[PDB]
Amino acid sequence: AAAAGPQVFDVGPRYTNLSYIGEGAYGMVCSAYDNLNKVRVAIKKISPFEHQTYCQSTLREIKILLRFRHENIIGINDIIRAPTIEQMKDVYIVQDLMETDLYKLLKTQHLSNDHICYFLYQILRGLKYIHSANVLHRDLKPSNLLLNTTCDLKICDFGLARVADPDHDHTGFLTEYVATRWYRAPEIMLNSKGYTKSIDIWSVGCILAEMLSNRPIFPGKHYLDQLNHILGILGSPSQEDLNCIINLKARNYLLSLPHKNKVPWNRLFPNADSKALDLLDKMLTFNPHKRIEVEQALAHPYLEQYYDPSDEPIAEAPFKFDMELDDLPKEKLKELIFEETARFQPG
Ligand SMILES: [Mg+2]
Repeated sequence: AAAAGPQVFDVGPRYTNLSYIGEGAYGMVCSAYDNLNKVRVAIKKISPFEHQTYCQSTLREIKILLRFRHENIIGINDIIRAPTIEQMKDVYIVQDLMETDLYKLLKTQHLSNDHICYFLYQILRGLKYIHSANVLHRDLKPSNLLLNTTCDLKICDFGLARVADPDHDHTGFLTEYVATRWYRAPEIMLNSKGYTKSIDIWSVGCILAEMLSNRPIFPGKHYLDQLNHILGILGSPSQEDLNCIINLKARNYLLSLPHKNKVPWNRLFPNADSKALDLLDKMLTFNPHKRIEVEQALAHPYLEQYYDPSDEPIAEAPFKFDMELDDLPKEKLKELIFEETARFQPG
């Protein structure tokens, strides 16, 4: 009994006065007035129950976001659903209302170096917590970074997040992958399933570049073009880095390419702070084993104004899934979603 651009947005009497914000992957996002806490909030309507992939993403995000507690990671304030599994068609996730996201901001606004530095700090601060829980976000990009009017930044969208599993990271050349193309590390196309923390650091490096110029640094038009873009800037990998790739097919593909020299960062970003470019270089390192880790990045001179490891908290314990969600049907995932959201029922 409350409508927005039809569909139904029925968020009990607690939340009223809706306004469209945008379209999520599984439904509408609206702002609403929270009559209890007397502030406006964001509410995401999720109708995932007709697809198993949607159910997986929904369950991951709920389980992770309820477990995590950090200033730079969006929290779940409330979840609204029907009182029984039979009656539950949609789920509504309530969060703090953020003003915008970095994707929307970068369309029209140039960032000062101070804004770049602070936003990077907050990304990495949140990421340290996520990594400390042994979790990989796996889809870091501007539209998954929420911003408010006072420049607070919160990472959102944990629908592709997994527990880190470096021992099972290896795969064949040109193995298909799910997360957003432009932000994919080179090894994803070569030999990696994206089960190590280094894949997130690559994504942050792409985000830093994009903050510096207001355009994606590696805008590949398709799967293999993405690697072409990356190599066009970094240049040909060294022999040492090629020897680290044991995958014959991936190694021979790289050996087949003409030599390319590195494009210097200060040619690409002539107005950028030199320390920012030095950190960028270390995040956008081809060899994932040599790539900077989150705690080192925080300690980099670029971020010296903000660095304080005692104020960069970690998770109280590693995160673990009870069961593997990929092997679970539509219906069992619905069941788990119901149980995970039970704490918010008057009940
Ligand atoms: Mg998103």
